[PDB]
Formats: sequence, structure tokens, C-alpha cells
Amino acid sequence: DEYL
Amino acid sequence: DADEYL
Amino acid sequence: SPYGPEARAELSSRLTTLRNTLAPATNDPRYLQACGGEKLNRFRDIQCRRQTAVRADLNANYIQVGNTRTIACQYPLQSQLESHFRMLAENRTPVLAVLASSSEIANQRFGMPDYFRQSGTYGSITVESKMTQQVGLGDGIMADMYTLTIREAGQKTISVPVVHVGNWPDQTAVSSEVTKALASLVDQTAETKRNMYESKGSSAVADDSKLRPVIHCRAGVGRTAQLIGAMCMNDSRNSQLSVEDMVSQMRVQRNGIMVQKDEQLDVLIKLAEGQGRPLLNS
Repeated sequence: DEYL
Repeated sequence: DADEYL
Repeated sequence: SPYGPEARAELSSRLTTLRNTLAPATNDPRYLQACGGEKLNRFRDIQCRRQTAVRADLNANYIQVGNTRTIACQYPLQSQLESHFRMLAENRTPVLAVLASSSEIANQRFGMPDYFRQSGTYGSITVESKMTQQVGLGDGIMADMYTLTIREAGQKTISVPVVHVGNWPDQTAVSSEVTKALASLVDQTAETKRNMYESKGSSAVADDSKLRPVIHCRAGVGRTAQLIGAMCMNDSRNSQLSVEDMVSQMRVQRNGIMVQKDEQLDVLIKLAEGQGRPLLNS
């Protein structure tokens, strides 16, 4: 996943 | 003893 | 003005450059790598510095900005809780500040276990939870406090004071007034508990790697950074430590993401201005  | 920090 | 647009623009410029340099490269020798098939990072873009990591299986770092020593970490994954609890115990944690909202914890997809508001068993560790006081921080924001008792056969039982702010949404910044009150409550809590270990002649008072306040939100880079930055300014020993110093030190000791939103850096800038603290160096 990417927290951005 | 085991709980001397409680 | 030391806090005018020109100064604010300069600071951001330096910070931006730093964040890009600390960008994690594939199999970067500066960041902790997942050894085996166990997931370490909650996010592939939010990594943990190797030379300041607490444990090899947790995404957490020892952080020291000025004379303020703390521990920043990501919200523990389901499978890291056992190791997370041992870290809290061993560290003789004087205070645990959790900045993740209740809404995020409830969201089952976010994979954030509610490990501090309820009692439970995790591997060899037994945790008991008990709700204590509730402190108003302002702007309707509340701090819910608990006490976590960590038990593990063969180890000394350790209780940890917990401060949970449930209404602080991610990627947002609370007012500087609130942040200042929240920083005070955490230091007071830590201060009280630390005093206990000293009256007991604990061996952690001599270890600079222990008795450190542990703080985390979800990724441990946005909301966590704001509080830490605020805690430094509370410390009466960090005289002359600039805003540039703070953020720099946080990013170099964890990752270039520390202090994500600009709205968050703005709160720090505002607090510094109220103290006449310098923004830039030299």
C-alpha cells in the first residue's frame, strides 16, 4: 500500500 | 520482584 | 521578517531537497529491509532508517532532535504487536502517545488493531487495559488516557501510561494551541512515570536508549512529527534549535517524509514564531  | 514496577 | 514569505520559501526549498535525497531506493542500504517473508513496512513509501532502528522487525526509530529523545514508529501491524509490546516494556515507556483516530482503527481494511483500548493476549505477552482520565485539549479535541499492563512470564511486569487522541484525522493539522496543550500533557505524563522509575533506582535512568516517550499515528510521519516538533520547543534545553534543525534531524533519523503536510509545518512555524525561535540556520 502507499501512504502517498 | 516480578511486579516491583507496578 | 524572520518569518516572512521569503524565509518560509527558503525553508521549504531546503526541506524539499532533503526529502528527495532521503527518498528510499530499491534495496536502499540506509533503510531497514524485510528479512524473509514477513511484512515490515505498513507502506512501501514510508520506510525506517537502519542506523536508528529500535528492532529489526519493527518500523520504528530512535529520534533525537536537540536534547529531546523520543521514539517514532508506524502503527504496529497485527503480526508485530508481540514485538511491539516487548519494545514498550523493555524501554520502560514513560508515555505512549497514539495519534491515530478512532475511525481509522475501526476501519477493518486499515489493518490497525485496537491494542491499547482493550485487554488481550498476544503470543507470550498478556496485556491488560484500563481507562483513566480524559483531558480537554481545546477545539473540541479530547485526549483519552489508559494504562497498559504488559505481563510476560520471565519478565518484569511493566505498566505504560497511554494518551490517545481519537479525533485528529490523518493528513490534517490541529491548531497550534491544541498541539501546545497536547505536548504539555505528554511531557507531564512522561515526567510523572519517569519519576517513579528513578525513585525505584531503575537501571533505565542511565540508558539513553530507554525511558523514551513512544509516539505514533498511522504512518508515523505526519501527525507524529507535529507532536515531536512541538515537544522539542517545550524542552527548555533546546534554546536556539531552529525549525530547520528539527525537521532535518527528524528526516535523517527516520525518513524524508517526517512532517508530511505543509499545514503541519505551518503549525511548527507558528509555535517557533511565538518563541522567537529561528526558522533557518546561519
